[PDB]
Parts: sequence; structure tokens; C-alpha cells
Amino acid sequence: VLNQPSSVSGSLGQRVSITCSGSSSNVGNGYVSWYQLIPGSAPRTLIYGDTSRASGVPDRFSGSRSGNTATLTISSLQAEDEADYFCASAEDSSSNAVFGSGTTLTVLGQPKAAPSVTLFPPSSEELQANKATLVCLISDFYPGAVTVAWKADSSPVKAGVETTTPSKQSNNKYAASSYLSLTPEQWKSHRSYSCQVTHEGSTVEKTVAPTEC
Amino acid sequence: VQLRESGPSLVKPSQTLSLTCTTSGFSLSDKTVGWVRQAPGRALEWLGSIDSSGTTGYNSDLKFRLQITKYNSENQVSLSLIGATTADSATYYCTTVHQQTRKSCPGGYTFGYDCGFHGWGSDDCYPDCSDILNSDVVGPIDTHEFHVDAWGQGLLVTVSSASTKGPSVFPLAPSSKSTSGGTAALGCLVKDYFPEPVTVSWNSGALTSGVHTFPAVLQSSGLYSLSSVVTVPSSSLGTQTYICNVNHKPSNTKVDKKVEPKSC
Ligand SMILES: [K+]
Repeated sequence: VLNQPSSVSGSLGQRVSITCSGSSSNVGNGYVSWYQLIPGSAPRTLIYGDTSRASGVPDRFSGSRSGNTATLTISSLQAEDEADYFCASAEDSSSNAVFGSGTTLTVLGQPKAAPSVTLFPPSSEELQANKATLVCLISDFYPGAVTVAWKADSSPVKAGVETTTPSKQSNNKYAASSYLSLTPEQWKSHRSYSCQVTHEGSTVEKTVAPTEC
Repeated sequence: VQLRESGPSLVKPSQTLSLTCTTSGFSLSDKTVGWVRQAPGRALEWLGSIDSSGTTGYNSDLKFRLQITKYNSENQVSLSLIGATTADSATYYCTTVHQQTRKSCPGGYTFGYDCGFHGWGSDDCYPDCSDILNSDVVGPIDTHEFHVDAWGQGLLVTVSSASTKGPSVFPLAPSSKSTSGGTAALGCLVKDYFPEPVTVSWNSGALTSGVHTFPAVLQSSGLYSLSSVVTVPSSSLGTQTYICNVNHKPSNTKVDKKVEPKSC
């Protein structure tokens, strides 16, 4: 494994460098490549032979090497550059390839944005199947950190909660989801349920009730 | 080129994981085909490759478990990994790769061939062409060249003794209280499937703006669930039909669920 920093960040318009440190038998052999992994897409080759750009790669992505350390430099950072970057090299033979440990690039400076929250009660179809899931969808927020808490009536609920880690939407804002699994009897035995989302010290709460729909 | 991985999504511990790579038309007979994998949260890892002549090269650490085979007549390349464990759960990609060892001479030297030495010494490096037995001859510099030219989409393979389960799909219907003025969110809940993954589209791909499919959660039962959501104009809810298309390739299941707005 070649050694990269687990994370780097820069602001829009600025320049960042991702290093890849190896040994004289891999990076020092002088033919390093770089790869871009966007969540959801297949890997994309960016750089080969230390410095050569793959087709479609703008000039603001540049590769270089000094001894046993190679560097990917991204200038004029754009929001679309957020991704995982990996280096690679042959080691002692063209068939023995090694990859770097990966670097998550965070691009800073986009506008803050408060979450929109939609809470769905169990569907009629799910209840007739003798199940009940409340679905709390959290969308269009930045930055990407939220806390989610569930209440039955007004008391906290921890059993039966699952929450996903926020990840970016196609419009470059974050979204997340949370779930409260109940039996149909528990669902019917309370007057209301709530999902409350805390973002940057402020809280949005949505409520549903068995008697309202 | 467009490479396609196929094979079982689920493999029991100690059984053999097998995959096949095919194209959408391009020939693989003149290209080197390789396999790369990435386990959740881990780095890319090289597995091996097979060149046009049928010669294979493997990751040293896995050479004893791997077998890569080529079938020119079917335009196919296969991979096998014996003794599967949970460490082998990963997304598996087939690729075409550039793989070769370039020989070059140090600065100021010339290959024997360029000196007229077409037999003995033609592949050595000479400071000049005076003598085929020049004592100042040196060996060539080896540059091992590797990069991935084309990448497949990847096939997630899970290693587990639990059994496949296809999903139950439930509507997340918009309601009078749940709109946002001009727009409304509606969705699909895709419950209790194994293994990953599920993918979701809307109206067979004709609806792409506003769509987000969330990552899966793992429940205590060992079964996954996720949701998908789309934002549409609130005015269209009485007239436009909305269907989520759910694809669960590990169970060979597709579900088209119509999502009806509530009367509430
Ligand atoms: K060498």
C-alpha cells in the first residue's frame, strides 16, 4: 500500500496537493497513476506515467513526482472535485500493481443550508403486512453534520432506530435518512411520533399521528 | 470500451468466488484484462490480469488463491478466488490495463541494436558503437509501467452464510400536510433485502431531476432497507403517474411500484 493522507481540504478557487509516498521499487520506478472515485460512479483514470493526463482531464489536475513521493495537484477547486483520490504503481513487475491508501478531498466554502425534513407514517400496504416503519428523510443541508432523535408522544425512543450517514445529493447538498421500526400495535398505541433533526444548533421537528391519516 | 461484470452476488464462506467480464461489443482479444476490488471503507486492491497471449500475473499476496482465464471465442475473461471469507466481500471491477516493462538506456548510451549489433549485445547499452565487447557496456534501465485504461461499473459480492432475500417495496406517498408549496416529495421504501445492493430509478429514467436514493441501513435481522425520494411539482399530483423502479440483481428481482398521493 502506498501512503496518502486520509483527508485533504481546500476552498473553492484554491489549490490542494495530495501526496503519495512509496519506495524506490514502486513510486521511485517512475510511472505513477492517479484515479478519481466519486461515490456512485465507477473509478476514473486521471493521470498515468507521473504527468500525463487521461482524456477529458482538465489542465487544473496535474501529476508530478520527486523521488519516492508523487503528488496530485488540483487547482481552481470546484465543487465537483470532491471525491476519493487513489495513486498507484507497479512494483518490480508490470503485473504487480499496488494502490495507495486513498485520500478523501473536501471542498470548502459552499453556502450553509438548513435541512428540509419530510416524515412519512407507515403506509397502508405495510400495516396490512403487519409491519410499521416511520421514514424520516432529511435533505438539502450544508454542512454535512446532523443529529436525529425520535420521540413517541414526547418521550425519547432508541429501540428500533436506524440512521444513515449524510452523503451528497446530485445538487451538492447533503441528505440523510432515519427509520423507526414499530409493530402495528405500538404505532396505534401512541398519539403521535416525532423525528427531530438538529443542524448547527437549531432543530426542525416533524410529527405524524395514527389518527390523522 | 464498456466492460461488464457478471456472477453471483453472494458466496458462502470457503466456497469459490467466480466472476466473468464481457463487453458491449468491443473485442478483448487484443487487450490486457485485469481485476481490481474494493472492500467497504478500504483501499483499491489489485488482483491480477491476463494478456492477449494468455499470460497471467497476480498480486503476490493472493497468487495462491486466484485463477484468471481467457475465452477469446466468447470474448470473455473469468476470475476465480478460492476459499472465500468475509474479507473478500467487496466491489469487483474488471478493467483493461496498460502493462509493460519499458527498457531504456542511461543518458549518453545507445542500445546495441542501434549500434549495428544485431545479435549478441543488441539489448545492452553502450557509450559508443566502437566495440561489441566494450567493457563499459551496461544493462538497460527497467521501467515497469502500469495503469488502468478502462473501468467496469463494478459488481458487489458479499461473502456470508445468510440467504438471499428479495425486497418488499412500499410507497411513501405525498399528503396534503407534507408538501412544500410548489413542490412535493414522494418516495419508495425498499425493505428487508439481502445482500446489497438495490438501485432505484423513477418513471423508467424519464424523471431524474430531484431524485435521491439513500444508502442502506442494516437492521438487527441482518436485512438491509433503503429509501428513494423524488421532488415533483405539487400541481401534477392528481394527473402525473409516479412509479419507482427497484432493481435487486442479487435475487433477479425488479419491482415497479406506483406511488399514489393520499387523499389526506
Ligand atoms: K529497476
